[PDB]
Amino acid sequence: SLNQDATILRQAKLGLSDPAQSLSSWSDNNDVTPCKWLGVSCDATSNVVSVDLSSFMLVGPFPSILCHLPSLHSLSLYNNSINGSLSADDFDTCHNLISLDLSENLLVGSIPKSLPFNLPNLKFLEISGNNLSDTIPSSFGEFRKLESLNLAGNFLSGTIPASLGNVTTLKELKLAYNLFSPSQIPSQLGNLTELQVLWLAGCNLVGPIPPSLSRLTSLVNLDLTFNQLTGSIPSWITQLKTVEQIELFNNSFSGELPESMGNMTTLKRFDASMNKLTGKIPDNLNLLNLESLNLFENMLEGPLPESITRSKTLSELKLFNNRLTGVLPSQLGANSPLQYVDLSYNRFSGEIPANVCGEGKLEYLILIDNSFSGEISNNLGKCKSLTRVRLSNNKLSGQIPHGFWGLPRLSLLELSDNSFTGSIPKTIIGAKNLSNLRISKNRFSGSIPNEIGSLNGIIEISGAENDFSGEIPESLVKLKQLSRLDLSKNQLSGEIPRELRGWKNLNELNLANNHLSGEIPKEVGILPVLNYLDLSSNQFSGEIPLELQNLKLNVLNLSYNHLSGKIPPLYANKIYAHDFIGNPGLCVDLDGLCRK
Ligand SMILES: *[C@@H]1O[C@H](CO)[C@@H](O[C@@H]2O[C@H](CO)[C@@H](O)[C@H](O)[C@H]2NC(C)=O)[C@H](O)[C@H]1NC(C)=O
Ligand SMILES: *[C@@H]1O[C@H](CO)[C@@H](O[C@@H]2O[C@H](CO)[C@@H](O)[C@H](O)[C@H]2NC(C)=O)[C@H](O)[C@H]1NC(C)=O
Ligand SMILES: *[C@@H]1O[C@H](CO)[C@@H](O[C@@H]2O[C@H](CO)[C@@H](O)[C@H](O)[C@H]2NC(C)=O)[C@H](O)[C@H]1NC(C)=O
Ligand SMILES: *[C@@H]1O[C@H](CO)[C@@H](O)[C@H](O)[C@H]1NC(C)=O
Ligand SMILES: *[C@@H]1O[C@H](CO)[C@@H](O)[C@H](O)[C@H]1NC(C)=O
Ligand SMILES: *[C@@H]1O[C@H](CO)[C@@H](O)[C@H](O)[C@H]1NC(C)=O
Ligand SMILES: [Mg+2]
Repeated sequence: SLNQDATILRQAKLGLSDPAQSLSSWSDNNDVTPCKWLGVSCDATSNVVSVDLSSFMLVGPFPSILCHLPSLHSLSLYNNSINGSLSADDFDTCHNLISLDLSENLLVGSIPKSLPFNLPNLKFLEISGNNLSDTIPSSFGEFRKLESLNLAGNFLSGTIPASLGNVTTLKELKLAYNLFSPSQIPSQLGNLTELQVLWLAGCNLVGPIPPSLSRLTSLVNLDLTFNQLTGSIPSWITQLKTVEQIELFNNSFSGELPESMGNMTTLKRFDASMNKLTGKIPDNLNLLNLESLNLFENMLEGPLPESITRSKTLSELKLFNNRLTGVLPSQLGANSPLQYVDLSYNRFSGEIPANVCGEGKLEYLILIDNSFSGEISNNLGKCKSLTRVRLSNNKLSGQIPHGFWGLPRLSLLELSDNSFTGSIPKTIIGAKNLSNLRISKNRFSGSIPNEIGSLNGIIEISGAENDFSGEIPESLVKLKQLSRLDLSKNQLSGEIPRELRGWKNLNELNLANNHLSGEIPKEVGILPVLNYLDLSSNQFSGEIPLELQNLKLNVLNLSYNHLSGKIPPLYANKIYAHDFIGNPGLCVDLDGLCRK
């Protein structure tokens, strides 16, 4: 009993390599009964009933010998390196198993056609995340007790077999992420009336969801993402009394959201993004359990209904790239833990809801390419959770809230192409995580504050087309990660600093159309990744440094300055000419004579 089982366990272990020594309890000082060995569970008569070797890093062929344990009912080899292929014989003796978990291993080759006959008592079968190939055997329809089947993430091909509809005990059917031929969802899956989980994402499915699936009245999670299903989202999903998740992202669904979607009180997550839906968001929403609503990249029209505010656990709202209109519900966010809000590329208007970050969890506020107007609320100035703000291409105006500039987790601050006014405050010093500052095409004024040069991670400062004045702060020149500096079309004055070697990552320097003066520093030419240099329309004077000829410039523009001497010889050709026009004192040396 303990004798027999210890020996069979040890036999099984001998056919495996165990480089992490996960099974050291099995062969160390024989004495401890096997019942207390790692991964081993016994019944009251001390017979092994369950072997669970999950995540033990074991290598080698399937350990068929474990099946010789007379009371073994559960075997898990989840997340190891069991390798080679499965044979008919591997499972000859495994007929007492109820639970078999071979997920996340290295198995290759076909599923044996004999598997159901050798494992007739199985309730749970998982072989997800391997490299299995060939078709799912039609023999699978012979299982009399199977409750859950997971073959997701293999290379299974052919088409999903119709005989699976015979397995009427199934509650979970997971086939996602295989290499099936393009085909419809088999009609016969409608016969699996107990199903709670149907996961056929990335299955090369075409055609409509079959009308027979309306018989799946117990569905909790329907996930058909990543296919080319067509026609309408059927209205019977709305009558599911226990539905929690509907995932239909990246299909070819057309028509409209069923009107009665509003009464799906149990729904937690709804995604129908990346389809061809038209019509409006259903109104009279009573989505009391909703956590996530994604409907981006469709052709939805009309407003976000006020009733979305009844969803007091809503955290994710992604509606971008539709034709949505009107003002947002003024209370949006006041009573929801909003974390990710992306309403970009629509036609929304009116003010940004003032309590969008009311519960202090908002991380992404993405509103690009709408017609939002008025001011950013001072409330937003205190939203310390914000990491990514994109408010560009709206009709916003006024001063930015003071603390907005120094929020401690803010990474991307994009405000471009609005009508914002004011100076950038010195409290920007607080924005320790700032990577990208994108503020071009506004009416900001004053001097660029010195403290921007303390923000060591900054990779982009983009501030073109404003009213900035004063000097370029010496501090910018020691931002070691700065990639893009664009301050074109302002009223900046003074000089460029001489010592620029701190700009080891600068790719673009654009300072065109300001009132800058002095000489172009020699060290511009020693910058190792500069490919864009625009200093046009300023008052730079003196000679063009010969070191510029080290650079490979996509853009070089020195036009409309007060430069003197000769053009560097590398640029003497007539094709480069427009790069230097409008410098009265400058000439080009060609054929033994200097020419304007
Ligand atoms: C698969 O198994 C390995 C252990 O063999 C797991 O890797 C360990 O996971 C924890 C993280 O929770 C780390 O502290 C260990 O350092 C990891 N070890 C190694 C070798 O990487 C891995 O988490 C398991 N995978 C799953 C999905 O559970
Ligand atoms: C299972 O298939 C995968 C995915 O094709 C193989 O994983 C690697 O695939 C990448 C590129 O697709 C290659 O650079 C490697 O050669 C593959 N990994 C290796 C050789 O370890 C994977 O090899 C397959 N596994 C088995 C056991 O055949
Ligand atoms: C170099 O920069 C100057 C501006 O400093 C460019 O000239 C402007 O070009 C636009 C056309 O897109 C006109 O609207 C402006 O009126 C021009 N400014 C002046 C002062 O004439 C010029 O095109 C750039 N040259 C190259 C080769 O890129
Ligand atoms: C199983 O993996 C080991 C070690 O990585 C290898 O030496 C052995 O030949 C593998 N077996 C098969 C059939 O690939
Ligand atoms: C199994 O399913 C096939 C295909 O739907 C069907 O024709 C066959 O009669 C079914 N057999 C059993 C035993 O249910
Ligand atoms: C959309 O799904 C298809 C499979 O139908 C996939 O090949 C494609 O890359 C996916 N695209 C996106 C953006 O998810
Ligand atoms: Mg910008």
